[PDB]
Amino acid sequence: EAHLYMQVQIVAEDQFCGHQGNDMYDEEKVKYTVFKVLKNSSLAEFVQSLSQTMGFPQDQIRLWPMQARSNGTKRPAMLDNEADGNKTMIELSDNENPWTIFLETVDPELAASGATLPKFDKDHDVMLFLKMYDPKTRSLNYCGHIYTPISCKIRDLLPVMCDRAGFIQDTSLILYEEVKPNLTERIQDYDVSLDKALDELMDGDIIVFQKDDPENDNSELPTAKEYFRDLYHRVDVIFCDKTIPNDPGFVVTLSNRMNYFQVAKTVAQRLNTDPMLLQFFKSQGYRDGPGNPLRHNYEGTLRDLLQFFKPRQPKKLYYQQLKMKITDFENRRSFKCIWLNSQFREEEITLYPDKHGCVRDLLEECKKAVELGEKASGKLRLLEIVSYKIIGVHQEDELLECLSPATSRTFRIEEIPLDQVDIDKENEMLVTVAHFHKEVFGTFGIPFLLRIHQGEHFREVMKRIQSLLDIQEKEFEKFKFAIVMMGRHQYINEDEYEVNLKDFEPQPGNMSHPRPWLGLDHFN
Amino acid sequence: PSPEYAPIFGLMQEKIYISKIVVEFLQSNSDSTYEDLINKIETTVPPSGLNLNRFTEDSLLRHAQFVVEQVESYDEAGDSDEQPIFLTPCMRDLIKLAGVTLGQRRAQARRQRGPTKATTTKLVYQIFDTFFAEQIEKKRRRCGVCEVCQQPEACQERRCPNMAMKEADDDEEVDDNIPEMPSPKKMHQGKKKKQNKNRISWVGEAVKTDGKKSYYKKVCIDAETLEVGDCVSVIPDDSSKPLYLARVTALWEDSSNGQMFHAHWFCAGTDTVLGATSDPLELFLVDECEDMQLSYIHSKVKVIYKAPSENWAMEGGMDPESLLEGDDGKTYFYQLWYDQDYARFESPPKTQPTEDNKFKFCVSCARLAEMRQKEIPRVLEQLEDLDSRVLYYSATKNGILYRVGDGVYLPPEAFTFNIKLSSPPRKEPVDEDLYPEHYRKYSLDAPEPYRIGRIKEIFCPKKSNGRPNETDIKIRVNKFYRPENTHKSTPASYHADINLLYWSDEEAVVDFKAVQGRCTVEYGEDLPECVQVYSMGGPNRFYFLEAYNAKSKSFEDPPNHARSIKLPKLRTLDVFSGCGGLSEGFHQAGISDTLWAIEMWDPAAQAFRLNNPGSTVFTEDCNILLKLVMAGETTNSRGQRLPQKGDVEMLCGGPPCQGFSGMNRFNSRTYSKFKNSLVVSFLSYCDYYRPRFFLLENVRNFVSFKRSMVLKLTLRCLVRMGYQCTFGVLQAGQYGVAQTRRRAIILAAAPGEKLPLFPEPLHVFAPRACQLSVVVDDKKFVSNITRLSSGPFRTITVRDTMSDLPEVRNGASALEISYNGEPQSWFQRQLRGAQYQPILRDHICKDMSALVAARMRHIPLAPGSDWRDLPNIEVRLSDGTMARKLRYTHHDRKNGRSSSGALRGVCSCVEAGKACDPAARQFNTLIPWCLPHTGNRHNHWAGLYGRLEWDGFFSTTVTNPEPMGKQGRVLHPEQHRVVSVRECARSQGFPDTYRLFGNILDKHRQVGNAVPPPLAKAIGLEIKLCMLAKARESA
Ligand SMILES: [Zn+2]
Ligand SMILES: [Zn+2]
Repeated sequence: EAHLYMQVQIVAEDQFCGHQGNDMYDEEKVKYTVFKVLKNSSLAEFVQSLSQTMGFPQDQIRLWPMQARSNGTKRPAMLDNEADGNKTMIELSDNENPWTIFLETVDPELAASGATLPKFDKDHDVMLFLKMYDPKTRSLNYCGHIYTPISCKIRDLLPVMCDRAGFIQDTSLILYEEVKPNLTERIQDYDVSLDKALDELMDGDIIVFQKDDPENDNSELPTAKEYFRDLYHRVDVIFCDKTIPNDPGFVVTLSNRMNYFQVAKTVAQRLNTDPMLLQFFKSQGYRDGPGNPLRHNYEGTLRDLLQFFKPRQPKKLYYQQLKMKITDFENRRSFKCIWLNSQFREEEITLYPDKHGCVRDLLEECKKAVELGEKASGKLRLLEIVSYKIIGVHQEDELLECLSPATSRTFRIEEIPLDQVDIDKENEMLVTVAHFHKEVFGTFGIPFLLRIHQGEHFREVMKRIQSLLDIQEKEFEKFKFAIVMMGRHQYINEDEYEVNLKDFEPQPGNMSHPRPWLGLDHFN
Repeated sequence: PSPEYAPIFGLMQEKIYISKIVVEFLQSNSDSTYEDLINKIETTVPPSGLNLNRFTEDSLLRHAQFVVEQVESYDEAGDSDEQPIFLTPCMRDLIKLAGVTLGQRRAQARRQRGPTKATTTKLVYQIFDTFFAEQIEKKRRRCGVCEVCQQPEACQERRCPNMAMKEADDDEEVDDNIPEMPSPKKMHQGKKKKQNKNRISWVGEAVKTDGKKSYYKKVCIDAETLEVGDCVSVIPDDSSKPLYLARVTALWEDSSNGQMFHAHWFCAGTDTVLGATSDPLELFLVDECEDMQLSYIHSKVKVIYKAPSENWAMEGGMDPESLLEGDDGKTYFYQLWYDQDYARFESPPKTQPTEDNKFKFCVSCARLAEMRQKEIPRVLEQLEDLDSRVLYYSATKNGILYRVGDGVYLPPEAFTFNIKLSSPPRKEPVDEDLYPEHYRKYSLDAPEPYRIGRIKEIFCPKKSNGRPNETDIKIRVNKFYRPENTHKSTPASYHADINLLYWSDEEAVVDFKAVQGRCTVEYGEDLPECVQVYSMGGPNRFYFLEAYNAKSKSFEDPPNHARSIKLPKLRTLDVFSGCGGLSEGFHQAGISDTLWAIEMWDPAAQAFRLNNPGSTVFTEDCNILLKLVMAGETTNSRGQRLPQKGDVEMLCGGPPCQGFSGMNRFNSRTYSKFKNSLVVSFLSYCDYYRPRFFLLENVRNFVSFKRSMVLKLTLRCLVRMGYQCTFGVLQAGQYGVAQTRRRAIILAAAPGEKLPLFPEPLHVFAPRACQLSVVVDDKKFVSNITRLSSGPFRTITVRDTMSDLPEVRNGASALEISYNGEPQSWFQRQLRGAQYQPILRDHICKDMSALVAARMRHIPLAPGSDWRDLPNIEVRLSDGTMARKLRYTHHDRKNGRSSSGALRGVCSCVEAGKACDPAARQFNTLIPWCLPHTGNRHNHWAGLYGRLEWDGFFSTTVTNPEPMGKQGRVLHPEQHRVVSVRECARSQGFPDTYRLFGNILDKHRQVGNAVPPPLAKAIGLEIKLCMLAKARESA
């Protein structure tokens, strides 16, 4: 019969002291007393059971069912123990569970002296709750509750609030009603009765009061209204570093009504860095992870950044620390290219030079980014390759805006190999080499530049090829060596030793159009 | 050939090949544009024999003389009644670009499938064959200087190409856009003749004795009995008018004047927009009634209210001879109420007479009384009284109730803010060597949107006697600051929501006549939901969060005293949808489920399939589909289930108007082409399926085609078909789009329904592109739009359309790239969506030629800059060829020489009466040769090669961007690329998740052709209002 029970959670008035937020208490920051009770048990049985279990007389406690209101608040409500005493709790709660009840008792130090629970007239009495705001410490102090006739005038309650809050008597007080979060309404007329003074008067409403004192204009929150405003927009954001995997991040309390500059300043303070050396990423919203990067000029608030989180979900925000100022970082051009290492292996790299810089600046960035040879030259170069053929070398003075935006154009950066750094210009010649299976169109493999001497024993070139490649010493044999020019190719016998530059240079004074190149045939 | 002469021989072969390609391409179709010609030329593969890389616009612009001569020679040999092949818009544009003189040499060649038929139903064929009767009823000489004109002896070989071109230009231009053309005056306002009848006497007694001089009767004798409800023909004073027919709504004897009778005039179809196309025996109701004497009674006429059948939905397709029974057409008859101010056809009003006015009620009288009482601004409820003013709680105006607390629209001149608000170089003479074309540079603005306020009190000033003066009502209004009007000024509104408002404390006093509408202004925190839902919840909804202090120029919290059904979706058939802009707009309106669609173009059908998984698309011509439906089949060739009778509920579409694109008076050839076009097929579709709602969209010139004949014939078909029809012109940019494209819209509602009103403008637009009026038969027709160059929301600019897109360079083809940034404006925020981690799609731009790339790289970034700022600087291109400097070899009298004394002419044509000198033309230059060659004749070609303005807008729809096209500027405002496919889609307002298909050009065409969904949504909302009303009626 588990479906026949319900959890009844009792909260006492001692839990009201110290609460700094809206309404009576924080749902998370509170200790309940939970009761597992049969749905068909009567309420009277429950009032008896609680009074006996917690050690009170049944006529010394009052039950105030915790009832939710339309405005989104949750306040104590009225329950009649006598008239309604024979009805079951499951019908009284209207299908609610857990069921919270405020227990109003007499102060045991004022109850041991003989006082009892005052009577309450539903038509003419009201239960007012009193809070005191202290601007100097910026905090709330719970000042208990009071029974008061609806028709009573505020002026007759002023002495009570004063001596009930520990104020010297006849102290001028500023009164507000905390109607709901972000709604604190000042009471302008103290000479009118409570009915007229308080719109939609219900049991459980709370009037906050503070001293009327000039010192408040030195406080950054002179009144309780501004206090509840700043509290309404306060939110705890968890900042996480995108570089650190699964970084739990640190939590900073900020205001929703905050722009980019203030947030960046705060985070930079809690990180001991210059605000400009940080780039932020909004969360992808449903998944947890870095989303769209934020520009430095973003004209928004924190709510826009946290808007796709549920109020239950943790609101995370990613970031990364920069080595350079955020504006220059936003004006960097993503340049994807291929880096050739000491092992003759291709690596994918992405650099962010200034969009207006030159090739020189790119090479300088790569030098700051990479390591050089053991004792090689230490000078790098930039090749432009199309169809696995080098279609150009870019001089370090070329403009970055002058480079082929086409996807067929591949930019390689490579350390000049030792036997290619300084060669002999009128004897040795660098020839372009590429692979191909069967016909010459389907190229593949890693193309390369090969040195060639003068009148050189073509089988020297084949033992050089074998020395470079280094596969087993048979599979080299199926390479078919050809000379390709404008699509034509003539195959050359390896043991004939036919070599000289003239059959590799184009016609006299010719550069602009394709130079003869070496072609290799085998299958991949 | 010899190596020295090899380039010249190659050029000659290139000339031959380009001429051949142009002539076959023009054989293929005769409606292509200049961009289509450029694409066809570029896509052509150069021959193996000729050593040419690829033909580009430079090749065409340098061979224009030869190719145009060859094309003119082609059509100069065989002459027919069909339009000559060189009058095609593409080729006319090409001739206008390069200074080619027409009509010389030619004839150098040395002696060298069916009309089809639209599957029109019986009714539409009847209407068109009926109008076939009147289409047979039937300055700018030859130039005399060109060779053909100078040749001795219009003749087929003597057709002056210049004359034909001027005639074609007149055909394309609107003749004529005269604003006044005064608004039509009231009809039947002239005097009427008096008739000599023998004897006239009452029958019976006075039916109603009002106690005044008026004693009402029922039966009169003028040699013929007349009762209440009988219709009388009256012959007016001869003013080229036919006999008038009016219903006698009341007859009475006056003790002071003679024998009286009140006549509610009918109106013949010839007097309406229907013109001569109307049936002579058909009439319409109007709001024109008048009391006269029975002395002008001429004769008795019998009219029939041809009410629609109870089974009207299924009456389509039936032979009208079967339903012709009986005694028709023999006597006059009426079926539709007509409003001439807005050209609206409605069902007859259902106002009902009261018992006291039963024998006197005039529907015109009741409607006029209701209209007069509704328009008068009156106050409703008194609240409190002062010595000088009296306070009220509510007021009414134009059928709208304003209480205290509702947001109110006010005209921009109603009041001014307390902020200072609007708070108030020249380069040196540029180097004419480095900027040799700056001299050609030289030597209305969009109004502010509606002011928005909040009522604090309604009061009336006490008169001298002390009684409140109800003639004038005063409003006290708390002003709301838009972010635009804040001290931050215009740059503040780049990222602010189009809806955001700032609460103020300054108060203004306005006259209640200045009120233009009610809008709901509300707080942000007191909202019971996210502000996005409230913004999208309903029209005219504004939200404010923080108040603005003018004196401190600061933002604070607003003071406390500032804080306060769904019908089934219609099944839709979308004809000629394309990529589905209209369907997407209706879906966003939440009123339509498009269950079918017709599109012959394969990529558009593929896009429709991708975007609408739950729909069937018939990629066959609509005539075959309609014929199959009539014949009774249930599956097509591929087995897709065709819709049948009653399935279609809303029929929407826009048919191409290529066949009848001319604007001269109709011709037998043109009318024969029209008679079997696609619009007649779409009308036949509406006839057969009898949809509840019918929507025709087209370009603006659809209204004035063939002297408004297409519009008149379509309206006649709709009226005969039993519908309620209206037409209007909508400016797209007023409905949340950064683009000026006027569209003609025809709306039709089934009998028993409510005819939808045209949507009101939302975003204020420049008045130069808001001429929504129409001229038909020397009459000015306006839509029911009441907002004239004003609106609630600010304008949408390019900066709000394409700013956030990541920078890409020319030739980009990466379909899937990352956004790399949060949206920076309201328009892009709405277009992207709510979930935020997508991949930006189709952000690609055309890979232009190297010369074009260099030219459009060297164009400066200053606003409004175009080719006139191009520097004549020798620049290496990407491919390696040389762009030589442009040389000046002549002097032009009309413009004079430069300050440095350098020549400014480019060709011998600058001198009057001098033919263009061959071999004086230059090509492959940074500054194009044709632009200074022919600037003087085309207003210096202003706007060519230009860039978009960050505060401006697109010139028109961009179907295929080209710098030298007529689609306006196409260069990106900052980057050196043309507008991308995604940028063009953003211009039309397409959601970023909308999927396209095909290559880049097909995607561009799909984006260009489709209707902007924000425009479709605004129309879709208006249709939903009438959906509500018809359902609301049920009680
Ligand atoms: Zn009347
Ligand atoms: Zn010329």
